[PDB]
Amino acid sequence: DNKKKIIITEDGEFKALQEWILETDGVSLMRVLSEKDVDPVRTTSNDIVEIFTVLGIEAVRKALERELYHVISFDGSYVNYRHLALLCDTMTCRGHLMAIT
Amino acid sequence: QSLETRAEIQELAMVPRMIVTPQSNRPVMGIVQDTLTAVRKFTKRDVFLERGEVMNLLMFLSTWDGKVPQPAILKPRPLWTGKQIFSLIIPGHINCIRTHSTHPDDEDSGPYKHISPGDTKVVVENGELIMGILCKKSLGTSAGSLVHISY
Amino acid sequence: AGILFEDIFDVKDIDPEGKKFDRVSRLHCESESFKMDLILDVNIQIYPVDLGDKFRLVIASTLYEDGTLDDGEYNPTDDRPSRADQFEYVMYGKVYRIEGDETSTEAATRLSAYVSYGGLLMRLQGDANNLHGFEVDSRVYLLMKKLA
Amino acid sequence: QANQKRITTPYMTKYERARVLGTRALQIAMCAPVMVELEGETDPLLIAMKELKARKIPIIIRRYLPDGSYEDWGVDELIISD
Amino acid sequence: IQRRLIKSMESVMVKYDATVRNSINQVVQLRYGEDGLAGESVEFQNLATLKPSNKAFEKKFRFDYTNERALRRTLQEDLVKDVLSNAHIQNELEREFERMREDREVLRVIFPTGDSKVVLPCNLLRMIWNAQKIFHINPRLPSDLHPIKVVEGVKELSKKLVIVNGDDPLSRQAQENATLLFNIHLRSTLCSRRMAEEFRLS
Amino acid sequence: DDEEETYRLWKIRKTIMQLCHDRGYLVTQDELDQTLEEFKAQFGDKPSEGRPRRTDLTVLVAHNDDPTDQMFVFFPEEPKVGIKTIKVYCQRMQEENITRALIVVQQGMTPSAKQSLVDMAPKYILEQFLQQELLINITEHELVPEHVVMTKEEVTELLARYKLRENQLPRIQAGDPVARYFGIKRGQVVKIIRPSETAGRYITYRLVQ
Repeated sequence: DNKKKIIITEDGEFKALQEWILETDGVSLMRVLSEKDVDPVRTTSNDIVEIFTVLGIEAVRKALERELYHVISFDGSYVNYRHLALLCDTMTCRGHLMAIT
Repeated sequence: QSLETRAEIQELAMVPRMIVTPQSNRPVMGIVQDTLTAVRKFTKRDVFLERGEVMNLLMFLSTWDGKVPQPAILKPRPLWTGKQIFSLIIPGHINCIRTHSTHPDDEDSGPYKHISPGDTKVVVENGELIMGILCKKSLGTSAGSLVHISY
Repeated sequence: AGILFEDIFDVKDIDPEGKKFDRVSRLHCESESFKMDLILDVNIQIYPVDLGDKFRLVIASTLYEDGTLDDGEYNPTDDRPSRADQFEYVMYGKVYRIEGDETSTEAATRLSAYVSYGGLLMRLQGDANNLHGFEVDSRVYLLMKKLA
Repeated sequence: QANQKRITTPYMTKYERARVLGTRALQIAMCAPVMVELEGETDPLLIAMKELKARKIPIIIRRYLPDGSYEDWGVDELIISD
Repeated sequence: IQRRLIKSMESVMVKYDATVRNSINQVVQLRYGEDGLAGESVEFQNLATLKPSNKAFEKKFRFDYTNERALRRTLQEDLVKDVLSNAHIQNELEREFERMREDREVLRVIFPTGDSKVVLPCNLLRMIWNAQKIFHINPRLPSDLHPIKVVEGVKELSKKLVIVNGDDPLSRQAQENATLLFNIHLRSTLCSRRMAEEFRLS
Repeated sequence: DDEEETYRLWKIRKTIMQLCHDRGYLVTQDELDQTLEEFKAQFGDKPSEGRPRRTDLTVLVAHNDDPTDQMFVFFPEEPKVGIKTIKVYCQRMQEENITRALIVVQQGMTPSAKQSLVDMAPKYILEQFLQQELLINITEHELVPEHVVMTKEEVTELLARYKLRENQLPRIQAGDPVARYFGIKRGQVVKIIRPSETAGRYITYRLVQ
């Protein structure tokens, strides 16, 4: 369900629509977003640099949260969200992507 | 090496203050190998303790009010159950619902939800283990376990 | 008297789901005087129970023949007349649930009292008339005796 | 800063409790007068923990704000939780 | 990686104005974890008004003050008379349901996937269970708790739970935001209907 | 080759209208949600031959607060826009007495034109935009939270509340895609409202740099 299209039916229930999605081995988010029949709202990327270049500092803050959460939770683990949030805020509070280096 | 630092460690870093970790809002220490296998075996439904065995176990409760509980079976023999003694171990009046690892997934739907044939579905209620087999899911480091709820 | 419920049950089945524990067995029984179903966990090691057996079951709030509350504490050196003398299998537990077929507007016609004797579980379900003595979180005794 | 407001929490932090207890224990160990009654306690920390429970520790916590100002709270004015 | 993370974050700290700042005094977070709560008191809970349908939501959370029987079964007898006769109490309950519906929409917008698992400070269901067992609540008898008392008490409680202090409008937007999810959980858990037919607290 | 082009040209106009509406300019609802078919009806459906020419796509909006504070949107024909065209547009903008503009280039813009856009900032504040980055409205992405340009009265509020200096707020670069979308300049503060899984809602404030 994390990649299905989750809508709210007219009755008020959450329904997961089973829809086609594309996964690319490369990344031109700039171009793919501006394509006919491509969803420019949910289409994303795992390359945080291009998210920053295309969508901005708050978008890359969110996406970086998402990617770190995916890394942490893939093995079933769980970390309190405030720790990821603090890391991602340190990483984006100065308007650019601050590498931990 | 000072009363300052001693108080600092006493009020910040002592092990009981460290039971729940801020990393994952859950206990960091739980019940471990022999105690966990043995508490699983102890809280099975067919564990019956004799009077002398019960007194021997009550010698090792630090937080015991000195009152021998009424045995679960009085006749033909007085027998206490392992759940009855773990109820004495359980502190305060905490309430907790868990499920043993062998809990069948289709039992919560059919009948016998509140009377489990396999003695799964841990229920602690007013600090008494009303039912269920304790295990990693109840005494381990996971969230919502008996140790977490006690903390 | 201190007796919440009394009836005569007939063991209809033993461990329908199979034997789960070695020294404990689950009896599914039904009475005749009140038409009450019973699930009961019993230590069959010390009190063996066979299929088709017939027994008298007495849920009581106290063991003392006179109305007198119990302290929940084990007092083996107690000389007063206890009704456990009249029975073979005696267990002490607490009511942890009372279900019913009640609706938002109608009261319950059938009740289902759940008791826990130190982990040995019992469900006594039937007409709500016969289960007025049961509150949740209340201590009761089993007082079961085999009869021929 | 106006003492009539104080914007900081009315609770003593765990760090404030730790340092106040250690400081008062050191003061007691250096022959400072005790503010609470004593039955048989000779350990300075236990005396400090009585003084805290009684809210009779003569210490003011000066909490500094990021802007540079500060707020002074008496140990008796703060809410001791643990 | 560990050392790099430490050296990058070591001096970030919660300040006495409750902001999170680094050594430079720059603001990293206006409240820790966006809610100003420590990670070792929070715990997993469920939002009861997120997943249900409109129709289940209506049935489970909207206090039905028309069914006289049903109130008679849930509430005591003066309580029933007051609830049925008074129209001020009825309109209080009506807009109680109206913000549980607004809160439902807010949750829907916050959790676009229907995942009700949330991490919040106080385990309200466990606390309700504790109250049931401490005061020997009988679930089968009518309660002596006025639903208006539930509404009034839940609002006074909500006013008392302060993460951002201040009467200025900015401090009230920040206070509304900091406790929004917890206040939604609180209003949907301490609902007058749930406290009347589900919990039977006195 | 041509249906392509009018489709692109229609989105670019749609994104520009949304952008002007978000910046606070008077945009009618009709042009806010203009179907591709009326775009063809009002402008045409063969841009290649010259119906519509990009010079007919020029937009001119007026701020909601001040009718005299207007803004232009130009659509140069050349892919690589030279200074010499900037110099023309700026002449036009002078003799219409307008002070802010968008230039939606196709391929890019020359360094000399870049430098002209930068040096003459106090006179007219005219911005650059690519074709490629107006085919989508980035503020509608799920990752992009709600940005709100604060006024100085609000910023003075904010700094007086939290008792802090502008260098202590988190930052947003002046070239940031959303900053560029909102046309915010250095020294302004943008309020970001985003949902948070722990608090429900969270407001942060970023200073433009």
